[PDB]
Amino acid sequence: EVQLVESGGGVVQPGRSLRLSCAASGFTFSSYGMHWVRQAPGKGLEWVAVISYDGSNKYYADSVKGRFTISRDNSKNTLYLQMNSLRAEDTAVYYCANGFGEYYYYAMDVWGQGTTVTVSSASTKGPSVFPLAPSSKSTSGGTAALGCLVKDYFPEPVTVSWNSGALTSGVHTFPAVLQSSGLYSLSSVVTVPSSSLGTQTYICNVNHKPSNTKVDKKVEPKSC
Amino acid sequence: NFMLTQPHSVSESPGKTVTISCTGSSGSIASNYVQWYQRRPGSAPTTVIYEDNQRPSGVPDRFSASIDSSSNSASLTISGLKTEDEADYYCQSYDSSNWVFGGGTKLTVLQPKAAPSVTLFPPSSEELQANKATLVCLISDFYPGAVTVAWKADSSPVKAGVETTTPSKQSNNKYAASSYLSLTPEQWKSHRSYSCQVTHEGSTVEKTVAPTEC
Amino acid sequence: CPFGEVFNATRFASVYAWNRKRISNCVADYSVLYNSASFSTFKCYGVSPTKLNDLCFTNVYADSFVIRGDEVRQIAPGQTGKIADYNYKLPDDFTGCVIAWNSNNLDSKVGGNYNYRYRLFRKSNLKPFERDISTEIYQAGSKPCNGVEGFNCYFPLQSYGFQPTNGVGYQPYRVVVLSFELLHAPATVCGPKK
Repeated sequence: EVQLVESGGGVVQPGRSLRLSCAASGFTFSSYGMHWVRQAPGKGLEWVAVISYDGSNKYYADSVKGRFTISRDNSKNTLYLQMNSLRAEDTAVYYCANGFGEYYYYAMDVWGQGTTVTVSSASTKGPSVFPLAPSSKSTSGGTAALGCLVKDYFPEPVTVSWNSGALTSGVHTFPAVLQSSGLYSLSSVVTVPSSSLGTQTYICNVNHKPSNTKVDKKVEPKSC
Repeated sequence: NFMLTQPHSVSESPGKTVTISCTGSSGSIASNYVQWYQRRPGSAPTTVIYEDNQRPSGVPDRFSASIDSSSNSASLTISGLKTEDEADYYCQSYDSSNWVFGGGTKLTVLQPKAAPSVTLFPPSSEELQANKATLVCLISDFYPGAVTVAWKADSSPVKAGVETTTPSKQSNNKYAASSYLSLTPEQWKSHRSYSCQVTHEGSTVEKTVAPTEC
Repeated sequence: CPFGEVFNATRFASVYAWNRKRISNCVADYSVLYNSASFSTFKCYGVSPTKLNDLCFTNVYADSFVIRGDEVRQIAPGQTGKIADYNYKLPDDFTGCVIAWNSNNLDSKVGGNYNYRYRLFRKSNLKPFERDISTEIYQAGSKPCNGVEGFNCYFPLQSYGFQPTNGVGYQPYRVVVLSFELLHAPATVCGPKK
């Protein structure tokens, strides 16, 4: 019934703007209102702007107004949302939604596939692998925690495994965070008895074949 | 300023009464409408309830909600939970010139639910020269596999919280997630230690750890 | 479509003297209800606001008055109290919408307004479609009163204080109520219907 297709640019380098459009097809755009809302990763829906049927009402948040602008064009039967003065906190996924019913804008009805807009830079280099020293100190606890970690890697993912008969290793994904000291980190857990008190030494085998850049270092005991 | 506080999760025995609540304060919640939405994982949001009393076409008859004037809050109830009904639900409300979306109460229709465990070791001096700090709190084999970690260090929150996306590991179909952060050394040195509090279910037996540092 | 003329009235009457401006024989565009960003409350009882335009009313009404801010939530069917009985009683089958918006920065005075008065107490609920302009002297006891305060003689007229030191519940608010009736008569007012 309701089908929306969005076209435009994706990843954009800082310094230039991006043309974003939410074309309307299969429904009478000129009879229904349109809106643009932001869904930051992890967090819930956050209002940014609202445009009335005639466009005379444009409301924006107080702390971000002046730079962020909303727009629409009934004559062209298309949607435009011009973004001005994009910053490092503006990186998120965007969607275009039409209001529930006619002349009602207090609710959302239909969400398209959306478009991805990012304002950042890609370094895609530097393993910076530092060995994680084992530390158990089993005073009737029998707990051993160690793993292999890589920082600031791109592109994802990284193949890390125990490369033995057991295939139930507790691998983890990477946190792609771009705000508030977000540093990538990978970790894994292996269930072994208290035989890692310096008896068996584990070396994390990581070979970045596409880049031919590898970081390998010895494992040193704890200091206490 | 219009912040909201809701319980992380709610679960009751089968055959009991279950409802989804988004309780607001600092103003009547029945003054304006509340819109119910369903957000399936990987699917575009779709309205299932609007204006608290009407259902769109094709919505199952088991979906209903109303307003209880005794407490002045919006409650959404679904009878006869089924596998096909599993999704994410949030409340909705607009205040003057801006729209505020609540945290929402998660409804899931699922097996076992063993309590998780915490393993942590903060003498990781090897990574001290790379970044500030990183606490390790590995959680696995927990149902549901969607747990978020809330910490209030003494009386002030910590802004270093890091969350994974609890991905499903290969064909095991289980979940694996953890919460790391850059912690100030003053926090765990002035006090005796630092703990990792995990919110899984209503059954918490001890939640106590006995570390023996060098 | 002179709804804005009612909206921008310079002066407002007292709570006891709510004025009814009859609306009939005029095509209702209903464009004023869209800009709800400036309206504090927007709710309807006994009628679906979505189907307001698709259905035609034989006659329609609009009522405007000014009350305090905290009384918005008490305008609801099935509610009792002094405000719900001696001021305005809402029938359970009321069909209409209640709209109000902030007017404190325009309808509040530094020294306090002394223009909106009413009757604090009465023996029973007001009969339907009655204009409560009566200023009868309240006499709880059996001792007769000569119009002057004294032994069991309490003056029923009290004045409100609008001061900056007052709380949020003392703010003045603009209230406009719309009621649409469908009697045993053919419809006379229809929406634009696109």
